[PDB]
Parts: sequence; C-alpha cells; structure tokens
Amino acid sequence: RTDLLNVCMDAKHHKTKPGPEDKLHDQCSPWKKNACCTASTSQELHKDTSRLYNFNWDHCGKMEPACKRHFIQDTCLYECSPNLGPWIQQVNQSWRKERFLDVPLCKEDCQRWWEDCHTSHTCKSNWHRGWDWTSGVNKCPAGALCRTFESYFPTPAALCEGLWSHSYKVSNYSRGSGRCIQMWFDSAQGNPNEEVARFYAAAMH
Ligand SMILES: CN(Cc1cnc2nc(N)nc(N)c2n1)c1ccc(C(=O)N[C@@H](CCC(=O)O)C(=O)O)cc1
Ligand SMILES: *[C@@H]1O[C@H](CO)[C@@H](O[C@@H]2O[C@H](CO)[C@@H](O)[C@H](O)[C@H]2NC(C)=O)[C@H](O)[C@H]1NC(C)=O
Ligand SMILES: *[C@@H]1O[C@H](CO)[C@@H](O[C@@H]2O[C@H](CO)[C@@H](O)[C@H](O)[C@H]2NC(C)=O)[C@H](O)[C@H]1NC(C)=O
Ligand SMILES: [Cl-]
Ligand SMILES: [Cl-]
Ligand SMILES: [K+]
Repeated sequence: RTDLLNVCMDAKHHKTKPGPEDKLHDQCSPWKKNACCTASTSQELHKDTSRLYNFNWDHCGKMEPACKRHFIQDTCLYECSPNLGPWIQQVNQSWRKERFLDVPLCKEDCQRWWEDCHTSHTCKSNWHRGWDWTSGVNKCPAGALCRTFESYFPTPAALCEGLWSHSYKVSNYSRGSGRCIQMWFDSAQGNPNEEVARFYAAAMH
C-alpha cells in the first residue's frame, strides 16, 4: 500500500524518484513542490510537435488554444505526477516499461476538456496506437479522415478513456472531493492528488 505513494513510473522521460523542481514551466508549475518531471521536460512539453515524442497536436489543422491547454495540462500530469502509483501497470513497449490504467479523473475535468475541444479536429479516437510515424512525426494513417472532435469522441468519457488506451476512467466523484485525480489544480493548499493516491492505495488493496 505505502509502496504505491510518491513514486515515478519507469517511462521515457520520468525522473527515478519524485523531488522538488522550482523551475517547472508555465502550466506544470503547480507540481513544483514535488514532481516526476525535470524543468527541461516541463518546458519542452508546451511546444508544438515538441522533441519529447515528436507528437503533433495539429494533425487535422490547428488545434484551438482553449483545447490545446488541456492536452498540455494532461501531459504535465502524465510526465510530472508523483501521485499515480496505484494505477501503474507493467507494459511491453520499446519506449517505456510502465503506464497508467483507469486513473479516476474527476468528471468535471473530463467534461471541461471535452467541451473546450468541440471546435477542434482529429482523425483518430485513440492517440496512443496506430499513427503513421514514417515521416518522424505522427500523421493520419490509411482510412482515417479528419472529422470534428465529437465525431471521434462522442462523449467526454470517449475522449478521456479512449485517448490513451484507458489510462483514465471518468470518476463520478467531483473536483475537490479528494476522491478523484484532478488534472487542473492550483497548489495553495498542497497538491490535492496526494490525498487521493493515499485513499486509493488502500481502497484498491
Ligand atoms: C502523445 N505521445 C506521448 C504520450 C504517450 N502516452 C501517454 N499516455 C497517457 N496516459 N497520457 C499521455 N499524455 C501520454 N502521452 C505519444 C503518442 C504516441 C506514441 C507512439 O510511438 N505510438 C505508436 C505506438 C508505439 C508502440 O508500438 O508502442 C503508434 O502506434 O502510433 C508515443 C508518444
Ligand atoms: C509482456 O510480454 C511477456 C512475454 O511475451 C508477457 O508474458 C507472457 O505471457 C504469457 C501469457 O500471455 C505467458 O504464457 C508467458 O509465460 C509469459 N512470458 C514471459 C516471458 O513471462 C507479458 O504478459 C507481457 N505484459 C503485458 C502487460 O502484456
Ligand atoms: C453520480 O453522482 C450523481 C450526483 O451525486 C448521482 O446522482 C443522483 O442519483 C439519485 C439516485 O440514482 C437521484 O435520486 C438523485 O436525484 C441524483 N442526483 C442528481 C443531481 O442527478 C449518481 O447516482 C451517481 N452515479 C452513479 C453511477 O452512482
Ligand atoms: Cl529520443
Ligand atoms: Cl477560460
Ligand atoms: K499530481
């Protein structure tokens, strides 16, 4: 149980162990007291088609700012959170040894993300597997047309759950309940996800 608290998963850019990073950039700054990401990672992850995975958000024309801020935020959580131990699973992949499964995302964060992305476009309902990477950057593969976000993600759950192969599930608990993981939080009273990781480590046991 306690073994699941305050760890970093074994993945491409993660630090070995959580620790302070006073210089976390922009949207990742709320993790600055305790983070699995380096300052340099936090900086690079804000960029379009960044060097972290050469991943292009603007694969079906430009993704709108109100939408892209959520993908940036989600990447801060993925690369920086020391509070997702309870959901870590082993995986066979060339670029990471572990990933997350069924992280209980607060329903409002999923809802807000889905809504803010309605005016954006994509060509796939799962962005973890199946891209054409032959150019060095992800491109829509054979059979995959550009459509409205809603076409590929007809509900908030389809976005948050389908996007990274069920790395999230949409919790029925709300932001602030201490019973779901917040993607978006300010740090004034601490990182609220610590208490959540603590609760589920024991509750899932
Ligand atoms: C967006 N990005 C970084 C990345 C990867 N996994 C995540 N997982 C979660 N839960 N959240 C993220 N933000 C996240 N981000 C990506 C996306 C695709 C590939 C990729 O190489 N996909 C190959 C699959 C490679 C493989 O066989 O493992 C493909 O088929 O398209 C790498 C990094
Ligand atoms: C990663 O790969 C290994 C090896 O293929 C998987 O383990 C095997 O699983 C099968 C059943 O699916 C067993 O019969 C074999 O004995 C296992 N082989 C070894 C070498 O352990 C493993 O399950 C994979 N991990 C995931 C999450 O799929
Ligand atoms: C998720 O949470 C909502 C809100 O807390 C739950 O809502 C209510 O459910 C009961 C009985 O099903 C109703 O009588 C109430 O009027 C509902 N409130 C609202 C505002 O809808 C909901 O049941 C929960 N979902 C699950 C699957 O447990
Ligand atoms: Cl590389
Ligand atoms: Cl706003
Ligand atoms: K966190």
